[PDB]
Amino acid sequence: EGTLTDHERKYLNKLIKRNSQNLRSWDLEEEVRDELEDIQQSILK
Amino acid sequence: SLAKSPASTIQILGAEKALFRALKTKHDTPKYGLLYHASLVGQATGKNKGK
Amino acid sequence: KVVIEPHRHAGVYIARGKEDLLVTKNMAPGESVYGEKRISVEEPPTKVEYRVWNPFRSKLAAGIMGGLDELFIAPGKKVLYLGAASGTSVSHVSDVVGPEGVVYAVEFSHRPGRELISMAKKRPNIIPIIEDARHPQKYRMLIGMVDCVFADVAQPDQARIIALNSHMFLKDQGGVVISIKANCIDSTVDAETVFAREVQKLREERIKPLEQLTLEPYERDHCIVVGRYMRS
Amino acid sequence: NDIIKSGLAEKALKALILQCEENPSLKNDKDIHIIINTGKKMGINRDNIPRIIPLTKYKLFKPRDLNILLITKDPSALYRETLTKDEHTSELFKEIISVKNLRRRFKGSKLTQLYKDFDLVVADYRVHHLLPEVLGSRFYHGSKKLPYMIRMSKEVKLKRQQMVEKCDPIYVRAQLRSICKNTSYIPNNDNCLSVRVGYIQKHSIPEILQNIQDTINFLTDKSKRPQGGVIKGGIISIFVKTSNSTSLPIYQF
Amino acid sequence: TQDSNYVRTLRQIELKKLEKGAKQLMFKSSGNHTIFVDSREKMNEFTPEKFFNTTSEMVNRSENRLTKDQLAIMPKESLDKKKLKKFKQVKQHLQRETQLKQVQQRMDAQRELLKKGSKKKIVDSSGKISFKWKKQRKR
RNA sequence: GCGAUGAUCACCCGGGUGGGUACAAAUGGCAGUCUGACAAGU
RNA sequence: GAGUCCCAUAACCUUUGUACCCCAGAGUGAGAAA
RNA sequence: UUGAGAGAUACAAUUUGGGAAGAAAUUCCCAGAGUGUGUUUCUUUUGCGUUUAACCUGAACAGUCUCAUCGUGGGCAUCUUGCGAUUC
Repeated sequence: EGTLTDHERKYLNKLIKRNSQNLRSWDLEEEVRDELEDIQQSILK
Repeated sequence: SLAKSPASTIQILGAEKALFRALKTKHDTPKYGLLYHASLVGQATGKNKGK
Repeated sequence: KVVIEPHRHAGVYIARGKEDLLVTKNMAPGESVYGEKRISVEEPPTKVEYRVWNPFRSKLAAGIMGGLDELFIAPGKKVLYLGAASGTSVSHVSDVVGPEGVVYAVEFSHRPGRELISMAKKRPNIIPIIEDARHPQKYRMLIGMVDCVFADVAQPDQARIIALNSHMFLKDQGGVVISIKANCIDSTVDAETVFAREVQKLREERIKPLEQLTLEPYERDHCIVVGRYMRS
Repeated sequence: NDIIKSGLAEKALKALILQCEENPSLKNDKDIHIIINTGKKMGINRDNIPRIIPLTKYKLFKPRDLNILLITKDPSALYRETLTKDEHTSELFKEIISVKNLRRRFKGSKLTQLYKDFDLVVADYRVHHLLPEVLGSRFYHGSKKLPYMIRMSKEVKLKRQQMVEKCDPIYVRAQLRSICKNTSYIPNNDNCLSVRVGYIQKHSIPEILQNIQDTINFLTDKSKRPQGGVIKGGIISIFVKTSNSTSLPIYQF
Repeated sequence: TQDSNYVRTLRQIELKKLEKGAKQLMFKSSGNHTIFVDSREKMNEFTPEKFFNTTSEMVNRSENRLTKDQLAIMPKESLDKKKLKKFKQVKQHLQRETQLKQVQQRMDAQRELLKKGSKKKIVDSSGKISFKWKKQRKR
């Protein structure tokens, strides 16, 4: 109903960090993606 | 699947064990496979069977 | 164990873990239609078998990896798959719709068609229609109204094929997803120019384009156009 | 830079320079050496190949100051002709000789005469490994006249291909200038190490102290490998001495 | 002939291994994704987060862009390194395949010289040697 | 109201992990289907 | 030109499913119960 | 040192949206654009000169006979030290 209180928009938005925190573990780090990107181009070509 | 196979494969279709052993160990390969039991191959004799 | 996780679009999963792949639930467990790897995971615990979706084999899967905002294909929806060469991609579409939904697979060439029929027996929710997509009037009986129209037909006059089918069997505000191969349409000019023309032709046929996505690296010179059928 | 700040280093150098003046036996001693006691074995077999330590602040010597002997691959006609003609290297070398000629002409007592006449010996890297047989023991114990490897030209060797033989005089002069100004060391599979840091009556005490710190920084810096960063695990103690004077400590851990 | 047979068998195995492995791996998409808006103003105020209704860091994930409502035990580094290993492994299969392919071609070229016919050795300025056969029909 | 016609003699938190025997299935793996223009007669 | 003749009509490994098993084995040999 | 257009990248000033944490200002994280400068890629306009250029093809290797392949002997370690490839 779009009746979120100031507190309602805080707890839900805390969950955004919580679940997004879980996903960044799967997402893998930036440094390895630098190597993975180079390997991917060589295999794809 | 058989239709798309070349004639060489059909010759040695049933002798994969001897074929791939020989290929990897640099030895002579089989020449009859499963076709050995065809009547025409039986009529031949000596080296003519391979031909 | 592999941690299969949900995806944005219902009926699609990702077998996240070590080897992460795009994945769909198997309607007919215990067998693979084209030898794809199958993953089973216990969930409270009962194992549910899952099939891998290879983007390089299916252009629709390449759309998922690209991040298409809206897919009208979803569980419990009727889908009209034009250019269903075989069960390579239709089976996964059959997985997404689930038992409640149905998939209308349309094919013309006879040799892949016999492959399609042998797959349809395993999947009850797939209705194989062996007919030319250029004349939808022939197979009008076997097809009810369809929430989405997916087209992988690689023909120069494909936009006409979508219009005739969309005018006939697509619901108002329904789905239209088209995979475009620019080489078939015009090889002299760059792919971007060809795609612009295809979007324009769809607009003339009362299809509003929503988004467009290039399929690299999965395919070269390809893109998927997603639109909505606004008859009004 | 703590070594320079420490007064212990300055007083020892003052004592060393003074007592060389006083003691007749040390009259011929001219060079200053530092003895470094590494905590752990270096583990490098002595290859007799000098390793250059860059001294940034001060230059120990210039090529014009020293007798330089150049040993070249046979035939030496190309290298001798090119070096002797080019103005930059026309007057750089006291003598240019090939390996075969050096072996034939100089033997026995003549090798001692060659040792005295020349202050620096440089040789093509291709023929460096042959010199220990030719030059004899005298050159190859003590490290005072140990030959230095130099490269005639910037050409490189590629497998299954033949190197083009060329002599680049400016490159050879550049290498020799670096060799003279920068001090050198030789690895050995033991704690002790000796490095020249100064020359009596040429370098003031502050200059010698700076050279010592440059030596320590280069030898301890792991980033400078494989030439530098050989002294792993820190330095237990450092001394100073001439050839015949004893080790005066300048640093102790 | 047997040497040609042996190397081809090795090359065929490597090709199949490469095909199986590449299927296991997942490749991130690199393609343009345009969106169409009817109004010029809707363009100027367009924001990816608003259109996808998702967090900005969540936007950049093409494979799985999860809207906020959907948002609402192994070390990661060990998982990450092992992931790099599989990607290298498929690449090593590719490098072995090309090396075997080049080796087979040189053997086949030598075998053509053994066969009957009239051939002339032609050497280019680069030094590459090739054999050109005379235009004679085979009996 | 006994007996030589035979007495006695893995792990973890009600629940989950570990090990063993037999059979069936797998479009799961090993695993990749030989060569390519001459031969025979007068 | 060339190993059918070491069952590729097969063996082995892995996954899954079904049904049973967690005492000794040339088993021991006078105790058990009170 | 012609004109215009598109893209990428480095830098400087400045700005859009989302999130947190703060009474607001404000603080942080994330995604992003246009402006000026410099570099770079491509597309084409104009001025001038110039009219052919490259490759293939006919009976186009071989008396100082040519070439292939398998062997033998020697040189190059002061280095072509030699890949189921062609070191002399």
